[PDB]
Amino acid sequence: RFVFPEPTADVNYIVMLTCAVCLVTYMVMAAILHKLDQLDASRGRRFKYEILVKTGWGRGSGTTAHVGIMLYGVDSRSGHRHLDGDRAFHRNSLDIFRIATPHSLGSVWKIRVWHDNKGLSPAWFLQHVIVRDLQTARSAFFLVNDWLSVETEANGGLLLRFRRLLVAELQRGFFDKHIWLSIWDRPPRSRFTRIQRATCCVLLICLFLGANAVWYGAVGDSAYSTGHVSRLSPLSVDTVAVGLVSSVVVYPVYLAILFLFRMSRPAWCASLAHGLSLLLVAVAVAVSGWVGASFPPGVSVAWLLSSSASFLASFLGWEPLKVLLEALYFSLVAKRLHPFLAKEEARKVKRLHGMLRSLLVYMLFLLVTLLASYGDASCHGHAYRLQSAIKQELHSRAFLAITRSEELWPWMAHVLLPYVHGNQSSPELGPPRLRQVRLQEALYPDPPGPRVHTCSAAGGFSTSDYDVGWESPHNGSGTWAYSAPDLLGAWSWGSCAVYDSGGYVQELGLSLEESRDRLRFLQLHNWLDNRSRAVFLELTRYSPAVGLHAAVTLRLEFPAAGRALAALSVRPFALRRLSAGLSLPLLTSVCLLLFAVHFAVAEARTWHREGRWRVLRLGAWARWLLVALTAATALVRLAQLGAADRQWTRFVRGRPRRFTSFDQVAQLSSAARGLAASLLFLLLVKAAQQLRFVRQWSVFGKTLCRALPELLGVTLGLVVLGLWGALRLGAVILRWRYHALRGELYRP
Amino acid sequence: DRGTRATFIDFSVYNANINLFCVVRLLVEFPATGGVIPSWQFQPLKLIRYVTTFDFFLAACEIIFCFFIFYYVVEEILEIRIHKLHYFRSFWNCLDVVIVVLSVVAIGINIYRTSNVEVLLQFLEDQNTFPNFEHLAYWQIQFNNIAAVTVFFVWIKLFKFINFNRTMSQLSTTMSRCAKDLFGFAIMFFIIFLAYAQLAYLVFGTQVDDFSTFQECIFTQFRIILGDINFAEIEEANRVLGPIYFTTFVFFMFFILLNMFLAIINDTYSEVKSDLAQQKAEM
Amino acid sequence: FFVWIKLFKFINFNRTMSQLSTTMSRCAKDLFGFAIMFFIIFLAYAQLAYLVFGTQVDDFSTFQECIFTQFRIILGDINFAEIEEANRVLGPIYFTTFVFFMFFILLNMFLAIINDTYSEVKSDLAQQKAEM
Amino acid sequence: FFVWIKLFKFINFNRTMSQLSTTMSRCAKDLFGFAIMFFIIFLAYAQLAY
Amino acid sequence: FMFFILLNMFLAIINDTYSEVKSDLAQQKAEM
Amino acid sequence: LKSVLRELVTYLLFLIVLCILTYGMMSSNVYYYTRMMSQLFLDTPVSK
Repeated sequence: RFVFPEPTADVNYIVMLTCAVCLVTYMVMAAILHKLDQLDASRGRRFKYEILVKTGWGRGSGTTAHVGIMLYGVDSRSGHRHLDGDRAFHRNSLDIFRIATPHSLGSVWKIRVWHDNKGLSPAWFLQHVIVRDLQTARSAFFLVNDWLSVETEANGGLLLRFRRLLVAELQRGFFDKHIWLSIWDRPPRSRFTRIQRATCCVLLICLFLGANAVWYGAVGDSAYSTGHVSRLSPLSVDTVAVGLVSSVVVYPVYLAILFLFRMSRPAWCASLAHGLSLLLVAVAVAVSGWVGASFPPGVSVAWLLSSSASFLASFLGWEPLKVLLEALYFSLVAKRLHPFLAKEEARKVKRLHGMLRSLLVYMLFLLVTLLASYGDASCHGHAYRLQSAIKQELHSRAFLAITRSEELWPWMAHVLLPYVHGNQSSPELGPPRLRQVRLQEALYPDPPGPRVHTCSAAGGFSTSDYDVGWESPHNGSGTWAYSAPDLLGAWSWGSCAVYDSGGYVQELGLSLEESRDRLRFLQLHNWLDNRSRAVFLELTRYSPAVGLHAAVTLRLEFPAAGRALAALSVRPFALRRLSAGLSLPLLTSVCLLLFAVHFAVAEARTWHREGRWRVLRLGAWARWLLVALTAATALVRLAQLGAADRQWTRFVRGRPRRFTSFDQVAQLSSAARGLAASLLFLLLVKAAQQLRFVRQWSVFGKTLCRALPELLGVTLGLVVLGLWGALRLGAVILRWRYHALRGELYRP
Repeated sequence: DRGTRATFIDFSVYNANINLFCVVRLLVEFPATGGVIPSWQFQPLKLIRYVTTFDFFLAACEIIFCFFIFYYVVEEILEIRIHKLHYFRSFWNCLDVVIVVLSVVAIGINIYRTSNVEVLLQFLEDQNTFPNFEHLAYWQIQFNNIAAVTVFFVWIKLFKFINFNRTMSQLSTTMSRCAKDLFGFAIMFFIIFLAYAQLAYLVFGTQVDDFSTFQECIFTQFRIILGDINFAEIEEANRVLGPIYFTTFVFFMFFILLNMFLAIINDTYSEVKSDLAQQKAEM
Repeated sequence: FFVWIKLFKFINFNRTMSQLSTTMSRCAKDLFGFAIMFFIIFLAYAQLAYLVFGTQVDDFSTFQECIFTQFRIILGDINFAEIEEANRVLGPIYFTTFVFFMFFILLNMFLAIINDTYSEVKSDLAQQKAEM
Repeated sequence: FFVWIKLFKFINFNRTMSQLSTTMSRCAKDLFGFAIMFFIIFLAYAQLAY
Repeated sequence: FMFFILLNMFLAIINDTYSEVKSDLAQQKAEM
Repeated sequence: LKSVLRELVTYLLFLIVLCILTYGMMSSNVYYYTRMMSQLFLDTPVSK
């Protein structure tokens, strides 16, 4: 069922962005992992208490004695001890255990004795190095004190039955062979190098992405799951199923390289595996990028969900299976029986681990924000061209250049009426309106000429009902009702007064003859002749070729009789509704909320753990800004979706004689991407700030931070005095601090 | 009708007074959202080149240029296997390869565009039909671009041979020693630059025209740095984020992050002069 | 013009004016040395612009016009509306690289040279006069 | 205006990082000595242009 | 001569004054 | 160091007094009277 569609010349941005993030998060992770495993390579050669271990009972011990202790327990693993010293259990001599063994459980079953008799095997009795209490008291003061033999073994609590072999094999490789969370649990003296775990992980990620991409669009004729019935919402029968099917298929290719890194110190294939994996990653990215370009917008979300389910299957039920089967194999086949400066090194390792586990969260957040912003960054050019075409076709300059109030009738006579109705410009989507405001405060003409530019005669607004011409009730309510403003959608931000969605409105007709008849009827019956603050002509538009709307608003307001202040605005937007399912904006608006909650809980935890006086500290303010911005971005988009759905329903209810004023949706849709475009700015700035970790490039940020107070002081002084190219003080102020920090960095 | 998407007009002229053709193309394209976008192109070709003595002189110059490129190819490949290999941390041997490659590409393009001239003879046989010269006018443009870039790089290569005294060696060393620091700071500069560019593109990129595309945002920001464009049109695009973007961009990219280049260059020059002066103070 | 210039010979007896004139005198060899490096790049850029835009922009129609247009760009008197439409590639590349390599890199060497020479001249003059 | 000037003068006598930028007014004997060798050239060029 | 040679002496004078003021003020602070 | 700020009490009191005087001297009846006089006469159409 393999097909060769190539049906479009467009590009899908979701797949490209996902692959780019999944590759950058591997490059940076590999750099950090190399900088970390250098330590393991150079080091491969306090629960344990350094209590008095003076040995005076083991006699007749002339041989090379080696001790191996494994402190098995909750997140603890140990090894042998270096027998280097003056005697170090030499001929007819004893020794004590004193090494750097940080992994050791507490008062739990942590006992394992391995005695190696290199050379001779002299019979002696050395019980143990008893420990009572120094820091954590990992054990007690007791020992079986077995005799000396040829590589004897001893086990204790706080080859035999399977109950010990299986447990030992499981615990040894439970988080060692689980390659996902194995980067943080590399066993010392292992040749798997911790830098080729990150290669297999990214290989699995890109293979999942490639398989899911090739399944969607190419193999879609045997199940017909292509758009029309492939509901992007989780059916739990075709998304997770495809994820599992894609996950199982990759392993026969993944396992052929994972087994090749291990057991390869088997001659030199370790470097060949790297090249093979980097070729597979490249081909898997290329095929996805070429195939997904034909994805309709409604299937990329399904692809993302399927890939996420695929990864989660290879993490909670496929890798534990592999370690369990491998442990059962080793416990059933071959009967294997063998499974002051240091503080600064521990601190460095902890810092590197924190960096490593924060980088992934930052990259996930960056991916979510990028999909929220540029997930639909293909309607931007179309929107710009659509607004430009509407403005040049509607003669904008010929409109707002009018200066007197009766040019409006010729204006609607020659350009507006041919535009609204006719064999051309068919997509209209609703008749126009002429909702005008009154001001109730008819004003005499102002002194002609240069004005004070300040709005004058600011009075009240008329609200009562009137009749044809003006106020003349005969029996009941008037025929020119006020049409009270709607709750949602208003506030055009007038030149000298904020308006709303209320005012006396006309319908402008539906055909040429009736439209012109109505225009004449209202013109010769004193409609726009009185005070007549503003007119507010605004209709709509729709564009089916691209799938975009536009809210058109033409404002003509008269602060003073005689002067015509005109303005216009075309706001293109895409009408996407909340009832459309699980569209991408709904997916990334319920994901940013999770990140906002995570940041809020991880920051409010500090105040109950650090107390007060955290104010005035920049870290306690630049983090509460991120929570507010993320919540605002996630909430404005949801409000826009709800508003669009409500407006569309209200429209379809009464289309032939309704207007429905889609401008509120156009404003909310502008704000939503005005907010999600600033959060990405903060993320990029933080990415720039995180460049300080290179040794020789760490001075720029420090110089800027140190010299910022003086620059602000100088700017404040200049402001108080009330340009810069002549007496350049920024250059010298930065130069002095740069020299000082370079000096303090060079010689020490 | 409404279904048309583009419309082209093509013709050409000769002007026998100076032997120089000129092909003309006029394009108006009607997007699917309405409107018309006109465009034009005038290209003065020359297809009967071998007419005068100066043409023969120029042909001889091209032959000499080809011989020089062959000589440079052999004298650069002599310093690969006979001598040091992977000596690419020099920037003066990573620039000769660029010149040689561009010159070879230019020679190939010229041979291709002058070896397929059958359109002129075909038209000259029957002179009542449309002369199809639209292909030659494309290769002429490509040849012009390649030749211009090659000339620029050949002129840049002159810096290798100006070290005749101390006052020039000092400047060359000052330029060479601050290249790494400048490269280190340029990344941090351009990350924030691109962040501003994308913010402008997403916010204003629909109603301003100057930020209509990403490239336009980049060029507009460069012109802001030059102090060319003013914010008279940004403000009405967005009342709230109009002035904030302009003032904050100017503040943080005109005398805070723009002065670091000056600081680095001044400090490095002072250090280099001090070191070479102290080196002489022991004779 | 030259008669007005020659006045510097006489007001150079004031100590501050003497210091300023000495600063000009002892950095004139470095400024002229760097002027060659500046103008080689300037002429390369000008000739590239002449070859690319030389038939469509009327500011690059001849070589000296390219020179003067670049000098005007340094002050910030560019239009860029017809450079981009003349050539959509090599039109913006030329402009961006020229602006970067002149405003950010090359024009700061003059400032560095003048500042360093002035500082060392003042230090030497003060130290020499302090021996009295 | 006198009160504002007195406040500005007191700001000059405030803590560091703002007094550093007003002690530079001690060496105003050069900023005047430079402006007299900058207007000789300016008038020479103006006369040539005229 | 007015953009490369004469507008930079002004900045040079300002920078030298600032450097001297900072240096002797810091020396005074270090001594007392 | 504290002696310098010991004498700042007089300066602070003088600044507060000056600010209070500026606030209290910028009220109405100073320019409002002039505006009312200009509206009543000396700026108006004498004849209809």
